[PDB]
Amino acid sequence: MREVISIHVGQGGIQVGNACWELFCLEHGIQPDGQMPDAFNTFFSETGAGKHVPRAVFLDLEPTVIDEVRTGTYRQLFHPEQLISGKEDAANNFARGHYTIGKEIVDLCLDRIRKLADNCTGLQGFLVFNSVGGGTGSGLGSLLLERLSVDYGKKSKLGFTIYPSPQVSTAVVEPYNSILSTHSLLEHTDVAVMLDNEAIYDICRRNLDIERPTYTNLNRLIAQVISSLTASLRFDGALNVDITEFQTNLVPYPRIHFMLSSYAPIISAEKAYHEQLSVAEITNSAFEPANMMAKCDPRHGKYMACSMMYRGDVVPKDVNASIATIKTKRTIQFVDWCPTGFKVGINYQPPTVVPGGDLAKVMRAVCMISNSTAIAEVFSRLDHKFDLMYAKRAFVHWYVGEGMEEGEFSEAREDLAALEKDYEEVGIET
Amino acid sequence: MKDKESIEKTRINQRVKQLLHNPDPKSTLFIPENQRFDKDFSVF
Amino acid sequence: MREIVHIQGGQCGNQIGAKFWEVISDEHGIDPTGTYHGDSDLQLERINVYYNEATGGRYVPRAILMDLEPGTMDSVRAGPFGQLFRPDNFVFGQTGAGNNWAKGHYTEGAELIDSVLDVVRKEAEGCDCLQGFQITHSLGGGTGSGMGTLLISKVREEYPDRIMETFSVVPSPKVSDTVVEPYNATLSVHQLVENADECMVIDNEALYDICFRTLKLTTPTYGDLNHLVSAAMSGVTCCLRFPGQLNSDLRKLAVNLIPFPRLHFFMIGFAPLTSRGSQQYRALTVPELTQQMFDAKNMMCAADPRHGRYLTASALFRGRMSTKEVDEQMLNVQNKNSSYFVEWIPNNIKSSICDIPPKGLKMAVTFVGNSTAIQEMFKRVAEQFTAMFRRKAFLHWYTGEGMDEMEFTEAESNMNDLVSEYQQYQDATA
Amino acid sequence: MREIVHIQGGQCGNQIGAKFWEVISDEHGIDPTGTYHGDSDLQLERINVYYNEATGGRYVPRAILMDLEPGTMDSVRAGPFGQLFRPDNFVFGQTGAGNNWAKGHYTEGAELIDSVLDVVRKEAEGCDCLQGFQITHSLGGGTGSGMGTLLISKVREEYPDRIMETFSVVPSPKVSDTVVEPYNATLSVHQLVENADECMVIDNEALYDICFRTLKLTTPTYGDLNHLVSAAMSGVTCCLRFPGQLNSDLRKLAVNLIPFPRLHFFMIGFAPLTSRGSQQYRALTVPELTQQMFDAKNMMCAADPRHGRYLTASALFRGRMSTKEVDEQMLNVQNKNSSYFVEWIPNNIKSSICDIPPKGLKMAVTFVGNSTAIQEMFKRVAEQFTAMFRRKAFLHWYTGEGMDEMEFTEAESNMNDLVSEYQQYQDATA
Ligand SMILES: Nc1nc2c(ncn2[C@@H]2O[C@H](COP(=O)(O)OP(=O)(O)OP(=O)(O)O)[C@@H](O)[C@H]2O)c(=O)[nH]1
Ligand SMILES: Nc1nc2c(ncn2[C@@H]2O[C@H](COP(=O)(O)OP(=O)(O)O)[C@@H](O)[C@H]2O)c(=O)[nH]1
Ligand SMILES: Nc1nc2c(ncn2[C@@H]2O[C@H](COP(=O)(O)OP(=O)(O)O)[C@@H](O)[C@H]2O)c(=O)[nH]1
Ligand SMILES: [Mg+2]
Repeated sequence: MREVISIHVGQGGIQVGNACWELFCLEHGIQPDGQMPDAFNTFFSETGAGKHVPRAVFLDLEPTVIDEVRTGTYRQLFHPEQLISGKEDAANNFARGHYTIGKEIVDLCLDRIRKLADNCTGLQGFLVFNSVGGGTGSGLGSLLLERLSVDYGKKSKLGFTIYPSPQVSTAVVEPYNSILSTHSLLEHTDVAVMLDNEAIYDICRRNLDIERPTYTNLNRLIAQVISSLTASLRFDGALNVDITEFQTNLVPYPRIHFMLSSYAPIISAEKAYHEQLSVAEITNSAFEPANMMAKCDPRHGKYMACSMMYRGDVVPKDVNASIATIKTKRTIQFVDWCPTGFKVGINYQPPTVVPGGDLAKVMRAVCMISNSTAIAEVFSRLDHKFDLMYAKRAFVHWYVGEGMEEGEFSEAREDLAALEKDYEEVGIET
Repeated sequence: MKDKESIEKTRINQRVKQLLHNPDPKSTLFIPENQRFDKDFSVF
Repeated sequence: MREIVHIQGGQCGNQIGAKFWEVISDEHGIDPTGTYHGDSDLQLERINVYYNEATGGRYVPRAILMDLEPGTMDSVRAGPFGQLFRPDNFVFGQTGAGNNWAKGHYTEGAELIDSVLDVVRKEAEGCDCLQGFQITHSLGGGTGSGMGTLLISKVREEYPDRIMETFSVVPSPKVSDTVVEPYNATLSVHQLVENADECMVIDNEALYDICFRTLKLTTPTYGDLNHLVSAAMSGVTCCLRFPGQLNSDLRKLAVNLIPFPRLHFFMIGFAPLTSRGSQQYRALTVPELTQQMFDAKNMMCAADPRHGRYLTASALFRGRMSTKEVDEQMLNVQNKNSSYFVEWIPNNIKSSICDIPPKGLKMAVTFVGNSTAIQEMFKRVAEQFTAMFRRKAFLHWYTGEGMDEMEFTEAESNMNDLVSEYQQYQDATA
Repeated sequence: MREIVHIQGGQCGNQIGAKFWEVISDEHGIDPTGTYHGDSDLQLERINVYYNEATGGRYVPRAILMDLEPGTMDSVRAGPFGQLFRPDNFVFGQTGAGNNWAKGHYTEGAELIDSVLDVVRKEAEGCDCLQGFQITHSLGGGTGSGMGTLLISKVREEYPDRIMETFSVVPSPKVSDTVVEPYNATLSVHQLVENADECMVIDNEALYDICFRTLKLTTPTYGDLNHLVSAAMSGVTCCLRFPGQLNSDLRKLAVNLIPFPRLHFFMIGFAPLTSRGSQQYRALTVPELTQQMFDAKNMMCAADPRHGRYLTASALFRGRMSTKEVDEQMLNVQNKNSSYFVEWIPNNIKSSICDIPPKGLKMAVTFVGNSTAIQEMFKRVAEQFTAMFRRKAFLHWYTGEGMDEMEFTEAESNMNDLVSEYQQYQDATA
């Protein structure tokens, strides 16, 4: 009687949704056709006899990815008319997907959301995935969040956004729409998790020893993180954690809800079994700055609160004996007004392996969600990138001619300045 | 594993409609014609 | 007992009947040769409602077919199940009306109607206990809209206490096939309100919209529209031919759906309707039936039901199901939509349950709701009528056969008065 | 969906199209008889982009061919794949322009253009969702440079929101085949900047240089230059016809490569290009592709790209490859050449990946970069124009058909203003 609905918008969102939906189907024993040859209820729904239907909706204005989905092996799984598709792409223009073509599509998506919500009885909250540096992704994510915040109100929404890397970039105009989308979801999303690609590339290179990774390898790690986060809702555990038990433990103030994640262990089968993978060493590896899932240095800032999930055969006393060691270290310092900052969850189900993938099978794993003061650097560098081109009003004509006003750029800049001032104000000791 | 590059190699390797009266046998909707007449919700 | 006779006129009515009788015969297991080959005992208990008995054990419908030209009845005889109709009931003229209402109501229709009234009187005087008559005709044609409506008055004059049904197709301005449609539509609506006990409007535009959007079939034809209309027609009298938890004849619906004697124009809809490819995805449940039943696009008329407030509503469930669920769902569909239900009449939804579902389906619902949104059709019909009449266009054809403009003025005034007094109750408050 | 129509004018444009359509047909496996004989399923999924469907299962390009003389179209019909073109789309006059811009834009081109605009309107109104138009023509000829540019304005006036492409061959002073080239080049550049959404300059001199130095073939012909131009043309829209990791339609490139609405003159290049004898020596890797892609001699224009600074750049990779390598190589090509990239817009390189390589090649790259080095071409064109105009040489031919010297003065002034304001941003600093 506990449910959650995941929203996938944009090319990156759909490509990570595919990645998480192989993993969930594999973890619950459901074949790609949707047929089994009481834990499924969190992500799926029973049709009365036979197949299961995911509680997910796919959105995009550009039809190529959806058409690829509707012809692959998973054509029989998803309901045919929840893969909403458009005709014309926003083409990396934020104003397009927020004012011009997204408005005519958003009504169908909201109707689908209502039709899925009326089925659930114990709706925990929503999940949303969107790559920020694109037109349709950021614009439609903003519009959907704004509609949901007023249609439903206090229901919790979680956002797994992928911000651009510090120096590596695929587009040339992504700072503009990244800043605008951050403006939009700052006052509209309860949790936002950092996911830039460069850090995960470094993780793959160093640990998985892959020298030529593709997007699928990144999306599989993201899917594993999602599964670790939501395992506690569908498996028995000695110390459970619910989604609604987050803003009471990781969010000191309503404005501050951007945090960065990490995962451990990450190791290949060729050298995994030569070492014992004790809980102490994995919880040490999870706190290593080089294993952050976002390219930010935690040594440059304080910690505010750490929520970290275990799964497997871990014993609570071993967890406490390792939290003490971390509190001992002099290179990791917490904020003054937080004496204890750890929330611990323990689950029994070990992580599942996907055949043909990178990760091996292990009995212990740890996933941490940590809120730290050091996150302000990404905001500062994105702001610096934005200012350089906004000084000469470059690329603005592509946005003014799509219905957006001239002054809309300035207030996003002011909100980022306010956020950066707030992060500095919080981190000073009393 | 003794200095394997096979994993690197594998990546290289990859390089007037009548549907109302005729719902599919698979579907939930289809009630057999022969059984069309049990009229009791109670016993069932 | 309590049986009804079938009378149809015009080409459109004949084509509707040619599928209605096929549907009825398939429901009762009657072969196109008139021989029973059914499986269940209940298939024969109440066969006297629509079929007569003759020597040799075969069954013959008590239908009367009339038209001013012989082509349509000479064509329907060669179709499937065309041999069931008694050759004696075929009455036709040698001239036709040419879509001229005056010719089919004053000059030609007056002389011929004596022969068809003779067989109508023969059929009604003989039957065990009369329940009433049901009429299928089109308002877009001359001979139909003239002779049928004059026959309505002639029947009403002789059987004032029996009930009278009319399934009327009104010409929509979107799909127009005749230029003189407004004249004979407006003239017919004038006479139809004075004599018909019940009227059910059906539009070709709404049928095309339904076929294109819900069934999603590529090439609609008149056979599909006729099949939908036939299923809707059969759904109304199902509980009069089969046992059920709450039997409800036509007179009981007449009592509960008509508040005032001049407000008897309903719009209907049938559920469930699903595409061939999605018939396996869906699960048939009472919530699924009731959510599609009140859907605006599911109505058999282009009138938008959320542009007005329902005076009353009716539902005729089919199949074996629990009554508690039906009642609670009816209450829920009325609590969540209180703005679209008139407030000075509480509990304005009628429900009925029949234990015999349609052949091939486990559950089905027929919806008959009296709403104030029907005013829009008369508004546009009168708008076209007054746009064409102000120049006296095509008026000489009508005035050359004894008709005058005074009967046009009276018809327009009465139709406008009906439009006004139908919406008078929409703004009424307690 | 999101398809485009092809329009070509003049002899040079017709010869370019005669190879572009051959390349497209060979890519999609269409025989010269219009019958599909391909191998892969993906070859037919998005064939509606360029080809229409007719009875009998054959395919016909949606191309429109126009010229002021019938010889070139009477010759292209007898060539290979010449039967695909619909005979109705052939429109021609009986007089010709004689390389006189005035005749092809004021006197003769004005009367004929109604017929070609009729078929253009027929083609655009019909198609599912329009993406835009692409235009191939030469600036060195009269009828082409006149009628094509006037048609550009006529199309823009009727479809202001669609996108417009132009592949324009400008007359180089090295290989000159017409003495009156500067006049109709300068007159055409004036109109082309006001209406074309994108423009891509191509020079015969650069094509000869490439053929002589990189391919090292002894005797270049127009067939080789046409083949190179056709490969470059096909490379731009590849991801719009095939799936990929990051799809990017033409509008997305328009957003990311044009900073200001008047700076839309790009120069392109195709990689890899290797000689027949060295095609076995080389190994196709991403570094090998990217080192040849930014090579100065590889540009399709004689303009030297290390004489200026890139405002932005784009790359469209083809084939299956890792994205991490592409991003790191793009970063490396931008860190080692920081002097040639403008500093007030960071991360000014766009990348895209398509999983379907060209037939016969495993990897390919199309490069589209907006650079300030293009000023040199307009400088020399204007230099020749002002050297010839000061004596009023050959001016009477133009002035005898209603044109005056004032339109020459305005064109020269606007072209010089464009030259100045294009380099204005080269010296701009943050
Ligand atoms: N982690 C990850 N990021 C991706 C992936 N695909 C695209 N991105 C990121 O998404 C950004 C651009 O947005 P996209 O998702 O590609 O495109 P979009 O969101 O659909 O927006 P449009 O361009 O209008 O279609 C790029 O900067 C990429 O970094 C992916 O598969 N995995
Ligand atoms: N549903 C349905 N409607 C029809 C059919 N044939 C004609 N119509 C409708 O009937 C209208 C014309 O009526 P008409 O044939 O002139 O009636 P008549 O004058 O009595 O013969 C058209 O607008 C059609 O929409 C049919 O086979 N099925
Ligand atoms: N690439 C290519 N260029 C050509 C070809 N034929 C002519 N040209 C170029 O076109 C220019 C002459 O253009 P012209 O034929 O007068 O154009 P028109 O006036 O529209 O017919 C010359 O400078 C040539 O360089 C060809 O087959 N291929
Ligand atoms: Mg996209």
